[PDB]
Amino acid sequence: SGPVPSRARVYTDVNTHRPREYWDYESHVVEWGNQDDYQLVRKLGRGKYSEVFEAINITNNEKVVVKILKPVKKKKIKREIKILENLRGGPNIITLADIVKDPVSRTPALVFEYINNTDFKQLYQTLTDYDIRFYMYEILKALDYCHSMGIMHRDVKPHNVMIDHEHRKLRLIDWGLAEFYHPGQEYNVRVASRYFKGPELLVDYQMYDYSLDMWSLGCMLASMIFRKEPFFHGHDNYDQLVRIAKVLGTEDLYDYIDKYNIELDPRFNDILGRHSRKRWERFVHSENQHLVSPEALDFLDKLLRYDHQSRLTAREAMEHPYFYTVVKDQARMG
Ligand SMILES: O=C1C=C2C[C@]3(O)COc4c(ccc(O)c4O)C3=C2C=C1O
Repeated sequence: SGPVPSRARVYTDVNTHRPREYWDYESHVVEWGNQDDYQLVRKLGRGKYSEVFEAINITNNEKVVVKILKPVKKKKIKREIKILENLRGGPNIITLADIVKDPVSRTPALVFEYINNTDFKQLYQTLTDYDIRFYMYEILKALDYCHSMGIMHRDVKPHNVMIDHEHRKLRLIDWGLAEFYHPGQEYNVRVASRYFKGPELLVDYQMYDYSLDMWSLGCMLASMIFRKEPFFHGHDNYDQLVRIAKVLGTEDLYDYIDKYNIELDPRFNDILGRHSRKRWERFVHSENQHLVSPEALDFLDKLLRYDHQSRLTAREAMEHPYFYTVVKDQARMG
């Protein structure tokens, strides 16, 4: 008599009907390319799981980005490699070009296509209402594609979405947390960045699905249209859900815990307390006004739902009136 089980309401059995070895990444064997083809040019960022460089393929003077892994389980590395290969060539998915063994750390190093990114903390520089619809739609293209391939990204955030604004070119990146969906499976809830974790993770409900990425996406949407990143800013995981409740209200949240019989921490209820649902209008002011419309508001609201099963799918999201114009001028005769 623990929690109520859940299944994705779309793309449920996509993996069930793939041959093994589509999803059996443990089985996967890496074919290594040549390390000496690539020359590290400058460091871009350091993380706990990798170090990231801009590099040059000396064989053709093409720019690339190399992600050198820190020492890590074969399994976690094959998982990321398998997912990048399964998704390769999909819309707005970052293209893995090659896999080499770094000759200094003897660690696998992944080589991706190069994208001239503008950093998101500066991007909002003349970033209009239409830019947000367009890039949001581009992200949805990717999410629909990877979900339909039985894959959850589980780390959607501004930083994992690269944009070359000049060319209106976007890629979804960093698939090191991504996982294959199997109906009934109980996943690890230590995924995603704090600001973008869905209620299901915050309340330790492990049998989640693709739906998680849609919450993280609403978070991104909210921060962009309201000019406040991150939108939900808690000091820890507990407070994170307290931040969501203050906006979405505690009524809807306890309805969610009832429905799935989730059972909350002793006085998790303490810090949650009691909160009115807010009108999305209370986050509108004169410097975000122009990014905001009833369509943006309605769309947003159908993303940030406590109940994962009741959130829009990426496909459904694409069909929203918010994107009508974006769809119109992506219809090209060629
Ligand atoms: O496939 C990719 C591709 C990139 C390119 C790139 O976006 C460049 O710059 C980065 C970064 C990751 C962390 C970081 O701190 C940073 O600066 C990158 C990636 C991660 C991936 O999985």
